[PDB]
Amino acid sequence: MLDVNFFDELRIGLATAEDIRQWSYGEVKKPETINYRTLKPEKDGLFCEKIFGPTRDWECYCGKYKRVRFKGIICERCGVEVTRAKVRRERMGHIELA
Amino acid sequence: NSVPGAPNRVSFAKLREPLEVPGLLDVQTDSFEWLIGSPRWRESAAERGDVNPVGGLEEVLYELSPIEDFSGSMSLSFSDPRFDDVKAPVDECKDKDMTYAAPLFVTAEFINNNTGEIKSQTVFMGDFPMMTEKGTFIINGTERVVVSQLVRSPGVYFDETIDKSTDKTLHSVKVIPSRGAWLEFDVDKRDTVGVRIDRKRRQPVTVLLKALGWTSEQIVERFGFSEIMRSTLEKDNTVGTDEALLDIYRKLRPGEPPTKESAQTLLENLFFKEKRYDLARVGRYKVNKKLGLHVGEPITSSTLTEEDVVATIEYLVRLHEGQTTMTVPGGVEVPVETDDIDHFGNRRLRTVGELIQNQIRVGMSRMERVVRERMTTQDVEAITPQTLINIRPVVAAIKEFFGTSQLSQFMDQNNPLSGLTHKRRLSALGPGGLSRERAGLEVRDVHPSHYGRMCPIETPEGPNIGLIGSLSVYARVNPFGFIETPYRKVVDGVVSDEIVYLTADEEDRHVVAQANSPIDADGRFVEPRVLVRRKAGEVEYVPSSEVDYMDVSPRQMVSVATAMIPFLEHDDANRALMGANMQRQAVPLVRSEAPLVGTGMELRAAIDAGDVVVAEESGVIEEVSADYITVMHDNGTRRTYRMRKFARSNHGTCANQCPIVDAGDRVEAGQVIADGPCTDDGEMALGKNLLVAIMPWEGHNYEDAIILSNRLVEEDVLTSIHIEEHEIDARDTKLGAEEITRDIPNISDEVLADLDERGIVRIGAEVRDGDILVGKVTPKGETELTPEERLLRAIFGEKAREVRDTSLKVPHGESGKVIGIRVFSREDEDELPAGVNELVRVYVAQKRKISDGDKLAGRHGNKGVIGKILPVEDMPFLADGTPVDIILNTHGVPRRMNIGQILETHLGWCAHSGWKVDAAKGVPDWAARLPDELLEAQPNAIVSTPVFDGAQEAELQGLLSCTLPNRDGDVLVDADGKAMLFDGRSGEPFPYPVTVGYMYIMKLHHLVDDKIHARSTGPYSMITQQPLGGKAQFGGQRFGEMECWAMQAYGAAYTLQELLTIKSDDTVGRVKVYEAIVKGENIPEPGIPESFKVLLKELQSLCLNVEVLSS
Amino acid sequence: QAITRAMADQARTIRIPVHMVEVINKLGRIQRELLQDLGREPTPEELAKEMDITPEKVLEIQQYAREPISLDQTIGDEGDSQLGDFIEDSEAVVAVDAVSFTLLQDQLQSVLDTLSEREAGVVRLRFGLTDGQPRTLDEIGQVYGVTRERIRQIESKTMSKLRHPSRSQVLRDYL
Amino acid sequence: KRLKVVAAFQQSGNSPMGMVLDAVPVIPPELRPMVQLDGGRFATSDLNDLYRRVINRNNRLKRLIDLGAPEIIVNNEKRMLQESVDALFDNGRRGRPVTGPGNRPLKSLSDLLKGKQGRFRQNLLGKRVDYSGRSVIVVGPQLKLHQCGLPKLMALELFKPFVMKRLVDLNHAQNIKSAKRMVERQRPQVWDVLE
Ligand SMILES: [Zn+2]
Repeated sequence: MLDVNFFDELRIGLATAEDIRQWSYGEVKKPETINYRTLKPEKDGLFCEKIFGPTRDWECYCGKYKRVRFKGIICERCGVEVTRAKVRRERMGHIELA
Repeated sequence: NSVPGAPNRVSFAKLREPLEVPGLLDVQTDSFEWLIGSPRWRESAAERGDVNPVGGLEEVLYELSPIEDFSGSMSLSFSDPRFDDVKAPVDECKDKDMTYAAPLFVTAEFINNNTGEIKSQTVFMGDFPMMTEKGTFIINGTERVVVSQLVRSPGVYFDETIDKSTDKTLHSVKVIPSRGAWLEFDVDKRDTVGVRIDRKRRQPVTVLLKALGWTSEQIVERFGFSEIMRSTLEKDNTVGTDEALLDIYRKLRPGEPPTKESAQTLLENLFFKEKRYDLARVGRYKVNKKLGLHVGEPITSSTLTEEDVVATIEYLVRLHEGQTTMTVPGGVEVPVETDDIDHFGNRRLRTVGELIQNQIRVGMSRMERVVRERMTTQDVEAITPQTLINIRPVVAAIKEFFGTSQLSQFMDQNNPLSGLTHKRRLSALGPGGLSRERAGLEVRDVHPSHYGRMCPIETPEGPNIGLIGSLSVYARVNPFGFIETPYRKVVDGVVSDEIVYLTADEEDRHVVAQANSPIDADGRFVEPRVLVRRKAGEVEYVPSSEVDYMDVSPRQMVSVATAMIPFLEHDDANRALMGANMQRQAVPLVRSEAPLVGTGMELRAAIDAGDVVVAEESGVIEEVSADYITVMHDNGTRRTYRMRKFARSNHGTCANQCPIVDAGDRVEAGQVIADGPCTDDGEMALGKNLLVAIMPWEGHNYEDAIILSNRLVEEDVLTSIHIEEHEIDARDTKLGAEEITRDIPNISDEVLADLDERGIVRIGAEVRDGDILVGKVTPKGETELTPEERLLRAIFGEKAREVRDTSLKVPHGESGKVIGIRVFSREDEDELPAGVNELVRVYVAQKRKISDGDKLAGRHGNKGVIGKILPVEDMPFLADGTPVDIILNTHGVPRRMNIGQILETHLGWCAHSGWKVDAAKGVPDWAARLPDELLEAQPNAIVSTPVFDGAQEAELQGLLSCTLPNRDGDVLVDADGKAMLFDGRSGEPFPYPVTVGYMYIMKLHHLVDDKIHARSTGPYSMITQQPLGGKAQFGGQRFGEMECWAMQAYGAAYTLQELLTIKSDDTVGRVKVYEAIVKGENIPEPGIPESFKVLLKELQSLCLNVEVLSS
Repeated sequence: QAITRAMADQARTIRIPVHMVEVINKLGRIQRELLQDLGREPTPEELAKEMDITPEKVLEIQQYAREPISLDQTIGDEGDSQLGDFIEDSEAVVAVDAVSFTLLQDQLQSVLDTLSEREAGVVRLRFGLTDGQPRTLDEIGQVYGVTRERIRQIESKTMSKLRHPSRSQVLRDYL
Repeated sequence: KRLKVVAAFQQSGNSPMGMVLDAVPVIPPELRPMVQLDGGRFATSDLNDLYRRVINRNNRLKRLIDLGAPEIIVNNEKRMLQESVDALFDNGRRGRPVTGPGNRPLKSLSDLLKGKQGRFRQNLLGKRVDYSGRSVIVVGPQLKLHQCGLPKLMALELFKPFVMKRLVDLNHAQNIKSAKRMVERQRPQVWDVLE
């Protein structure tokens, strides 16, 4: 699971709702993608940085922390975990159906 | 001849052509004339169907009007479609990128049936694009050409099928009308019939004929001989018209309870109402001809009628009985047979008129919907046609048609022939057509009806083979959409000059003769048996007295691109096909020498291609210059033809125009004034006349390779001027504005020498790959300024340089001088797109010489890349000492079956060296049929050869016998064509003579400069980290799974893993490998591909719990 | 009201507030109503005159109303590839500038080690090389037991020795 | 045929509850990019549209349930939710495919894993590779069997880091950046080290 090219088997099976909410880093609940003016993603939208990580490397939403020295700390304001920027390719969302 | 400035082209043709070739652009001009309804077309129909002279726009407007409300007391109508002058002439709309178009005006009549008032408002319909004299539209500056389409004409189509179980024959029908619901009548596997309505597999004819107000007595009276339908009507199992109506309602509109009247009105609104089922004006006449319903009545009521249905039933049921002729009660008798779907009597041709008509019809349908919505929401007498009209959908529809549609495509213009052949081309793909995947093997085949209508040779070799073709040279489009060809009619063995035009279906009921028949000038063929084309396309012998038609001329079955191939009849069909296709993609050289051996079609093709200046009105020339010509007409006034010099074609070739007249000559109306890109003296010239030896030379001309002498490079015989354009726009941005300025950060000065203070390259300055072109500087905004950057500026005092230099640079692998700069901007009060405020476009041209890898070919199918260009010393030379220019292999011509070009080579040598036939003791036996004035030919004399009536073997052999020398006494070639030639490498003479002679070669637009590409580390795609593909982007070759098979079969595992992970995908692997190779360190272990992780996340998103387990 | 509100804030891939989707709709209606009466496309300055607002705002709203396109629509006349195949990933590492940055870091380390150790440390923590944060003078004093004026003086010594052409030429090339 | 799936659900320790679905995952945003093209135009992978439809239907169903509506409207909303998840997982499998602008079927998750254009046989099995080129071929009759000709420009572009190192070592260029500048300008010294 560490992705070091040391694999013994690959397994596929049905995914229950408990696994689906386990993978997700948050619950997307707004059909909002990009602010038409600010050109930034929104909160709890399809592109939310809190759920899927920060777009720019090592910055939160309002730019409280713009420095490398902040690693692994989730800001108290928007909850954007200040880290590397390709987590947007890794983290995941989920929708709770009515 | 019959052309005022025609060069003297002697011809080997035996018989004469009764009619000249029509203007080969007549299928584009005439259709647009019908669309507009110009006075030329108005008088054209005056003697060709004046029973109802109506244009396409007039037809659409008349069909649309009148439109009313639900009450019927208030309505609107349209009439009088009047055009207007074009906004700007062609060249300026080609300059500033505006569509060549004119305003459209129509009159609207507002009627109010409640009380009655009139409102005749001349509403501005919109901006209709127009068609130029060349038959090409201009959209946003670009030159686009629409092509005609081949589709199944709506009508009735009976067909036969074998069940393959008991070998019972079955007959089916498909009345396929445009914009309607299908009906499929057939005989089922068992005895009864199937009447499938809109894809519902129930309910034999019993319920249908009953639903038409009939009962059992009518169906039993009409059908007492057809035991099949008797059994069917016995198996009715339903009694009652309302019962049949509700049974139909089951399988026509389920999900809603039926009522007594709903089904009766539903049937009429489904089939007999011209809003949901309207077979076009073509379809109604096709049905009438197929069934003999109406034979002398005007065309009206396009909707399908009930007698049509009953006639379809009778025809089908009689066909199942094996009957020959059906006589419908109340109509003429019609023979009963299955209908072929590929016969050109059932495949129509939607020209530009029909396509634009359909788009206008969609626009007017939206117009009717919106006006119907609006006419009720507003109170009466407060409503006006202008507020009833919102012209937006019409212009939206025309813009939708002209752009982003695959049936109106970018003009393929790199020589006059390509432009000529792009129009007058028949396509089959697109809306209403069949895709290549949807295309079967049967459609791609050549139908016997293709003769004279569509050329059977000209078709692309790719996947689209047979799907798209080219129009014939004599072909005509009927005012009805069907294709049609001329043919002379012979009576009792007397050939008439009267030319009558026949369609594909009219040919079957007649017998056409051979094109080149032994005519005695009295109309009587010397032998009774003559090659004729029968009804079903069969060729057979038949006595003369019963034939009734003949071909107007040879080369009637062939197009204009294939009519330019000399000795066509001596070539295989495949090689002729490829030769005709490579004729389309020759390049315009800088001299364009006319070919020695050719066909009379070259002159006409060059003349009517539209790119050679032709004096419209006769008169003396006032003055001549490179830029322009002033010609004084006889009636006092003068006219100035403004020559077009060094214009970039759509494929980046040259389009110079050199005048060929003097300051004091007289020119007649129709004479060629100036030559285009690939024309000499107004006739087509796509190549050069090169001396050819056909020996295989030391393996440098191996496997279709071709070797050339350095004379071609030094004398600029094969060199092409190539022009490219580079757009670049400065646009508004939240960061501010991007400036076209020289304030370019961190640049040297030797590269700033050739820029003006305005910020762009000086005109006439040389650039190359990587040089800057325009200085455009964008506000960089902000980023992480590296601390190392701060120490860097602290060491030298360099400014922060707050802006990003995304200037325009010459892309990889090209160079040359700059030709022109065009700049537009908002403060120039121009019509720039909203958002951009500067836009500059630079033209860079280079004189591309001929080098290795460039493709050269003849017009006989032989092709090949330049194997080498070896110096003039190492060339086999004749006893006179003239080195050969081009050497081709001898192992390709006999296997590939293209011996025609050897005959062309010999005829070219005869035409170059000159000849004379000794008419001392009478004419020789071979020259008896040879025409006069062909017994003597000066050196470098041009000849001609019609494709199917040309120089025979005996005539060519006799010409080769007497081939008088030019200056010295030296008959270089012997009677059999071969000649001695001295080796230039070793020096001794070659043991055996080889054939030599002048061949017409052409340079193709597949040059190696635009074909070489390589990359080390370019950009990558977004979703997967694989590098992109193409030449515009930095590219990277696709290593597909088929090559993975080869690498796995080799047993090479490390190479495969390298090619997959680090060379393509693994990002950290990529950067680490690059660092290691630069640092001279060992390449590290490959990692895990990123695309696999992308796949894993994608599969997880599909609710599939996929986890990889270490142990 | 419900339909209009929903179409306003729900029918767009890039959601737009109703307060200015209103002015997009009004701009469109007035421009297409004036186009037929005047016969030509209405220049945005005249549209602004009908707006009683500055034209620049009119161009801004015109470029705001433009909707996004699809990455997967076939782009060619013939169907062979999608649009997304032709878009370069800007965020990807160049793989050439990375090695350049590493070698620049090596050159900086060599240059600093050539200088005196106190000066090297002073500038290193002044521009935050070894750590994530550059520091003010008083931090340098607290870590070296000197006054802030002395740190200003040693910084003066640093960039004075750093202007030496021996380092200036060897580092200026790296651009 | 029934036992073929019943035994699989029995012997394997997975509950068949996963057949029905009440919590739908959302792919990472970078796998469904929204990128601004040169010109202000924006591009999306059609997945944002399907996800937006799912979100809209779910939110409206939540509003209907909380507000209290007649069961017909609630049933219609639940059907729309089912069809929206249907379109998201596999567009066009049931009924007419969900269509966007230009009248083309939208690319669902399933369509991204099917056929030639799917990920499996287009990006996984065979990939576009670096350090590669392509050009026209010409007969080389003077070459040896183990040899092959190569254009000078293509060889330079291929072996860029190799000649970069081999020339920065021979002191032709002081640093790597100077080596890159020489290579792109094609200085005469480049050809010798290239050979
Ligand atoms: Zn934040």
